[PDB]
Amino acid sequence: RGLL
Amino acid sequence: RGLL
Amino acid sequence: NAQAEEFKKYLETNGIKPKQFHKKELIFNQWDPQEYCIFLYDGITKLTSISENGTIMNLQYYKGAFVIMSGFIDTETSVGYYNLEVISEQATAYVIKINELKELLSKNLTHFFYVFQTLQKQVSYSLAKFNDFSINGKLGSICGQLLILTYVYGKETPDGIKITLDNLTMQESAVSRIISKLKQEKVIVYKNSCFYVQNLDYLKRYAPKLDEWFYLACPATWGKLN
Amino acid sequence: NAQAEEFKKYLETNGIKPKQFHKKELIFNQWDPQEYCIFLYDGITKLTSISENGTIMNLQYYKGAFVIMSGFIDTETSVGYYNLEVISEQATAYVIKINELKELLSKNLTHFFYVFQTLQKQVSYSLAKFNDFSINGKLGSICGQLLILTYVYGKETPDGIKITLDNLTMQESSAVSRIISKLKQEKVIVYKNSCFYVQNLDYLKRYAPKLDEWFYLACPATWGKLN
Repeated sequence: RGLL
Repeated sequence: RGLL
Repeated sequence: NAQAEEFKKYLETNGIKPKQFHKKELIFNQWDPQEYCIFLYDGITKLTSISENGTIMNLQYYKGAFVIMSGFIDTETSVGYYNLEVISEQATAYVIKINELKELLSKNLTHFFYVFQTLQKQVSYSLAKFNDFSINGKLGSICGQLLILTYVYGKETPDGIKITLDNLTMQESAVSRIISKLKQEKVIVYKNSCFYVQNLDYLKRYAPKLDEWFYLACPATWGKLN
Repeated sequence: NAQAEEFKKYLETNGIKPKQFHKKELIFNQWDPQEYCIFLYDGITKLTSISENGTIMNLQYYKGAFVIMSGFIDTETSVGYYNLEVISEQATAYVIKINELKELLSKNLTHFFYVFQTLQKQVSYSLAKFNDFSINGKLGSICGQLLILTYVYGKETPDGIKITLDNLTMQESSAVSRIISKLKQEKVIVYKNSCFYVQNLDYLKRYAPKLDEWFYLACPATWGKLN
C-alpha cells in the first residue's frame, strides 16, 4: 500500500 | 538537485 | 486502505470494470497516445522506460492500492512516456481514460482529494529518497528500499522481522558487493529460503528521511513494526 | 504564466493577501504544526531538511509561479518536516492554510486541476531526472541540471545562448568539476563575460533525454522557443  |  | 475501497466502489458504480493482468504484462506502454489513469487495486508493478539504445531502466515501483496516471488531467497531454509492467504473479487494476477521470473527479471532491494525496505521497517520497541518498550515498537508497520492504511485508518472529514474499519479488555489481557488506555485518540474514530481518535500526539510521516519510504517510503500517 | 496569474487573482479575490519575504526568511519551518499551501508567485525558494547533526540538506529548488504544500489535502496531516527558505533578495508569495485551500478548490475545479497538474509535473520531473541519472550517471545529471536552467533562462544571443539569471544564484565535487571541465573544453559551454553561456544545446539534449522530453511535455512553449 503505497510506493516501493 | 534541480530547480523545478 | 479504507480510502481505496471507497474509490473502488465509486469507480465500479460508474461502469468501470476491474481488469486482470499477469506477470510481465504491461498496463500501458511508452508509445500509447491514449492517456490513462490506472487504479492499481491489488498487485505489484514497476514503471520502466526503454531508451533509444534498447536498454530498459526501472524507474519506480507501485503496490495496490495506488493511482498511476499517464497524462495531465485537464489538457490530457502526456506527462511522460513510460511503461507500467506487472511484477507480481497476478494483479488487478482499473483502467480509466484520462477524460473519464476528469469527469468522475469533477463529480466528487472526496476521491479528487484521494488521487491528489496519492500524488503528494509520491512527491514527499521522492524528496525523502533524495535526502537519504544525498546524505548516506547510495547506501541510503538501498537502506530505504529494505526499510519500506520490511514495513510493508514485515511479520514479527522470534529470530527477527521477516518479509513473506516469493523469491522472485525478492530478487527483483557494486550494489551487489554492498549487499555482501551488509550481509556480512548481518543487518539481515537469509534462512529457510527466505530473507529475515535482524536489526531494523541500521536501516532507519541510514535511511532516516524515508522512515519519516513512511511514519507520516503510512502511520498505521509503520506503528506495528515499532 | 497565464493560468498562474488567474489563480493569483482568484486567491486575491478570496482575501488572500500577497506577502513579501526577504532573503533567508523562512516561509515556514519544520516545527510549525500548521499545514500550508504556499503559492510562490515571484522569486526563488528552496525546500530543505535538517538531519540530526544539524546539517542543512537542500532538497529541491522552486521558482514561481509554483505550489508547495506542507500537508496532505485529504487528511490534512503533514507531508514531512521541511523548511521553505527564500533565496531571492525579495520574493512575493501567497500563504494559505490547508482547509481554506481545500474549500477554494472545492468550489472552483479549474484551479484544482491547475495544482493537480503542478504535482504531476513534479513527479514526472523527478522521474525524468532519475532516468537520466540511471542511464548516463552524473554526466546526465549535470546535463539535465543545466539543460532546465538554459531552457528557463535561455536568451539566443550572437555568442550562443546566454543564461539570463543572476550569477550569484548560478553559483548556488571532483566528479562534477571534471565533467564541467570537459564541457568547457568541448565548447558546449563557455564562461565568456563571467556569465554562463551555452552554444551546443544538442549535446545537453543527448545525455539528458528524459528531462528534455519532460520539459517538452510539461512546458511545450518554453521548450519550443529554443528549438
